[PDB]
Amino acid sequence: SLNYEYPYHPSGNPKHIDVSEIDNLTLADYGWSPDAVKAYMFGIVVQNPDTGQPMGDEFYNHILERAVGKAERALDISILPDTQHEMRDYHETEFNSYMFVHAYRKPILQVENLQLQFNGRPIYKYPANWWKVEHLAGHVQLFPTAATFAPQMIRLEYVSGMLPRKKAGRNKPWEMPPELEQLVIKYALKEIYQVWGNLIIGAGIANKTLEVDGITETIGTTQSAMYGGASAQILQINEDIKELLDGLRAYFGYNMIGL
Amino acid sequence: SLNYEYPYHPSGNPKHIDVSEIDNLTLADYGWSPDAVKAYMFGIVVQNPDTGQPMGDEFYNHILERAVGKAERALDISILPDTQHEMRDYHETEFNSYMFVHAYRKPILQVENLQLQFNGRPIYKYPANWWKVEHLAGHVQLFPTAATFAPQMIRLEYVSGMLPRKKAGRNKPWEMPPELEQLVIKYALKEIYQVWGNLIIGAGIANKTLEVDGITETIGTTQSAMYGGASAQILQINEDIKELLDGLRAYFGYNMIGL
Amino acid sequence: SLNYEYPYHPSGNPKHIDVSEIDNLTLADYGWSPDAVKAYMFGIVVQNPDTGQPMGDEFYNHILERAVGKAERALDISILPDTQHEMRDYHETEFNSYMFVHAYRKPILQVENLQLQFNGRPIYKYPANWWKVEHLAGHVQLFPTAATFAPQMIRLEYVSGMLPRKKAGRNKPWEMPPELEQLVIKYALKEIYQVWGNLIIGAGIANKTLEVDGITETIGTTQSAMYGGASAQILQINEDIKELLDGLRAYFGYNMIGL
Amino acid sequence: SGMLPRKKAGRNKPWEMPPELEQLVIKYALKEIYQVWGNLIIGAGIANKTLEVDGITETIGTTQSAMYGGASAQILQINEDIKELLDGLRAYFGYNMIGL
Amino acid sequence: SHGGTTRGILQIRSDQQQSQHALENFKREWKSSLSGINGSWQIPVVMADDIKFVNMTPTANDMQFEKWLN
Amino acid sequence: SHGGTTRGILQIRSDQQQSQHALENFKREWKSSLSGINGSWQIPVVMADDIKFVNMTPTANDMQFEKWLN
Amino acid sequence: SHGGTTRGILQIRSDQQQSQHALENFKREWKSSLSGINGSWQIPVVMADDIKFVNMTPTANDMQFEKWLN
Amino acid sequence: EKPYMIGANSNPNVINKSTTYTTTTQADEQDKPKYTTRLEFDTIDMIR
Ligand SMILES: [Zn+2]
Ligand SMILES: [Zn+2]
Ligand SMILES: [Zn+2]
Ligand SMILES: [Zn+2]
Repeated sequence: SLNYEYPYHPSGNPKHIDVSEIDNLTLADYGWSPDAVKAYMFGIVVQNPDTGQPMGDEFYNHILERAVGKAERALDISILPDTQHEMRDYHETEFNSYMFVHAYRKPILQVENLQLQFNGRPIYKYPANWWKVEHLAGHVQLFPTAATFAPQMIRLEYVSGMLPRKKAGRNKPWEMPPELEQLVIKYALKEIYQVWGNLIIGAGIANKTLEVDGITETIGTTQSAMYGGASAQILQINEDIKELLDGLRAYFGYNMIGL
Repeated sequence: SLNYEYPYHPSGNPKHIDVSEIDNLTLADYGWSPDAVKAYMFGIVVQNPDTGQPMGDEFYNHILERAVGKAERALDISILPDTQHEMRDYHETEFNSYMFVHAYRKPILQVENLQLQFNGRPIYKYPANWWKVEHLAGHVQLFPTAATFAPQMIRLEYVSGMLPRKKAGRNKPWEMPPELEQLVIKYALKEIYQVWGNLIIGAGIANKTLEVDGITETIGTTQSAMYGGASAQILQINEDIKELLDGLRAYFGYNMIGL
Repeated sequence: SLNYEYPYHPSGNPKHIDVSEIDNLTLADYGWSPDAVKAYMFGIVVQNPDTGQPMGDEFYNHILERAVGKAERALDISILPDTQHEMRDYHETEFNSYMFVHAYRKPILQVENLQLQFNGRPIYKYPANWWKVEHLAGHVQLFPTAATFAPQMIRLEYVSGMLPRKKAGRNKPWEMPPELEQLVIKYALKEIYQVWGNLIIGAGIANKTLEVDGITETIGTTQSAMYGGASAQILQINEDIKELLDGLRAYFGYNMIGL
Repeated sequence: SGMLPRKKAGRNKPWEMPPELEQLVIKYALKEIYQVWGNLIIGAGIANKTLEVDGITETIGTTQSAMYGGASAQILQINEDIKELLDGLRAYFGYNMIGL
Repeated sequence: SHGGTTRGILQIRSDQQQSQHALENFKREWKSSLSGINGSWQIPVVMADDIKFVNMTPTANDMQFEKWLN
Repeated sequence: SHGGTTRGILQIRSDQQQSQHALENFKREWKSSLSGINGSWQIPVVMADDIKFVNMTPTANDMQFEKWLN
Repeated sequence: SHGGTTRGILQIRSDQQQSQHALENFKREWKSSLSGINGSWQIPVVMADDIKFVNMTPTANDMQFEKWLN
Repeated sequence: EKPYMIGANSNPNVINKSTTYTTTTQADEQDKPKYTTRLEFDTIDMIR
């Protein structure tokens, strides 16, 4: 015997996240606070030169949200916990192959419903224990116990994304590796340096020298006609992101579909 | 049993947008305000050099409308919600394939009418529950229950666009991804920098120095005989768009037509 | 006769790590302390220019955790000790080959359980003495004594990681090689130099000179319009990592999967 | 497994450590040392400087540059020797083969 | 009775690996246009950068080791 | 009765060697789509940088040293 | 009765020669997946930089100097 | 939860801003530092 909520079986598709907590989890829980960005910029402070106003957390959160979006496209991933209502077609060869299904959004934390319907009326709903999942790849497969295609025959409901990492330096396949946190940070810093590079001295000023009444000063900025003042930081960020992103793609791998 | 407006079935083509709200929705709803442009230019003020005038909000709206327009082609999309009246030809091979139809503009939020006519008279109008849609790809397919080609046999009415995203860091396939917001912003900034770059110093002046009674003032700008004043930022924006745009075409994918 | 805990056999899968100690072991045990980072930066102090603050140890730990994480992907490894609950599919060709299994994460310090189940009920649990392991490669093979595939038939529990090295200049295959220590250190330093390089002089200032009442002070830094302040060291660290990383992949070798 | 220390000058048995592995490890060590020492010659990140006070003036130009670090010359020569040293030593052990 | 019956692999070069949703829609279009006797003789069109087809098995298969059996 | 019956090797170029978990999922997809009579005639799609198939044995095998035996 | 019966050599390019332990594990995987009738028709996958197979003997062997003997 | 959006500007308009004059006072203060590279002569080489 065994005890479990009916949709969730400890074998195959163990429960990981309560549905209600999905709304509670936010960017701050994953470490994407503006503080982290500031830490990486330790010793550099950005202000509006015309005033004493530094940019507030609103901009940082806004940038970070679009950064985590950009990383979510950079690998074909779902990067925050999110419920999906998916309708999928009937392809015979995969159907005969234990009803193999490749979810659009991966990883799969857990599967709630998996039904076969004809006109909105459920023709047949599978037992919970029958269906089994592969979290990282998102494969959903069925193991029954005791024309060549049609559209939108089956109805799939599941939760996609990654849980925050619980233990230091480690992550489960259903768990966020720390680099996606860092990668999104580095994508955020690209925008920040694209802002901060303009404000060091006036605007568009490469070289200056000023002499008054026996005191003289000369300054030569990193600004140039060919490259912007922060271009060195951006170009180093790219060098790290490329290594970071190429290595991480090996954790997920290439995508394949039959034809 | 089930309750729904007759054109809309919760299974297949659930309702997403009220027809009347199509007019109401505008650029401001999606965050494409002039303030957004200014925010990315934090610390930079675009101002006439010979008089204190700053460029108004209207110019930003005008630019933003062209930024969203350029994006709508650059990835073959219809982005703002709009109602479409579409006639399509009869091709036997697709017709036998559950009446497959590839809408000219995507995504499809919802489908209102799908009828077959001969000379303007509807020969056969299908039940609502029969037809089903693929929102992102825009595939329209029919699943009936209980010469080789002709022109403009069928008639299709549908709403093309994307709704503003409801929740952070997430979007439904029928929902505007965060990247399009940033992409359209970056397109707009490419125009604004092209304007502003002429207003750094004078007109086409690279190097200057005044020496008056032993006073000395000296400036050397980013402007040069072979590089423009803002061309440092424009180049960096190209490097940014290339990463963003390529990564987003992977979300929509390549187009295909049989022959 | 022989004495041992039932899951652990001295032949094949001898015990290496107590389960409880898994929690205790941390980064400090492997020498990844902030002091290590400082030692490699002997003579350099990372300090805010406008106030006397040095960056704290917490930042180093945060960086180090991301350095070890990046390494764990860059060579497909599980490096810190952790307990794994793994389900694997039945492939006939490997199964007839003494039940060959390639663990998703390696090295395997030890194996606790290896069972075959049908619907959550263990159909057959093998004797401990039967199964044998290859620690470094993680191969699990069974040596019994006196459709063509199915999903998630078998259940595997094992501990993935490496123990801290006991003796100098030597390591067992189940033991952390010294190179990973230096490699993770060098990854961390790549981040720290990226931070510190902005704090050399001012903000994006390449060349300077003050002339006051016949006094003269003049500095020209490593910072330049096309090279960053620490980019000299970062380049040298890349040249170092390339030699180190390539030489270490030869220790683990290439991956292979039949098809 | 391993190698015994060399007993007789300029010679080694197959079971005996050739002196170059000693030197090779030294040169790998020096790579780290020069990667440290190169930073500390004058301040940090300073390529060129000149200072004039009260009729006395001094100018110094370091090996530091935006493109290369102060010890880069030593490191790059160490690499040139290690490559020769390592390629030659691989011929003492040879390539690895396994049947299949 | 066992695998290895593939004819070849159709490679399509792209800067980014297409998302699985896009590949599924690609398959839907391919099946609707070309699958089966219906639309058998038709030709698809693709506008990618470069396409290759690499053969894993010969043009025509037949029994092996016939003379050995004899 | 002994090895050497391989037809060839399918090489896929990548900057990083894919993790074994990814290769296992790759195998799962391949087996589900192509293995056996089921889905025999189908064509897979892969979007890697470059793919090669190198032949280790000829197109068709047969008995060797026949005239020697005669 | 003497050597020279090799079919060819499978070269795999790498910056470093793989350690013998790695090659032994490589052999273990190869034997478990492909050796014998079991898994005969399967195809392995390798993600190295470049692979070659150089032939040392022809496609099919037979008796030599037949007409001389006659 | 809700998406993070820029929203509207908040800075009010100011007219006729007067300069700041450092106030004379006998009280003590603390001189706000900058920590950075220092230049010095090579006195040993001067001896040489
Ligand atoms: Zn997949
Ligand atoms: Zn399409
Ligand atoms: Zn392996
Ligand atoms: Zn050997």
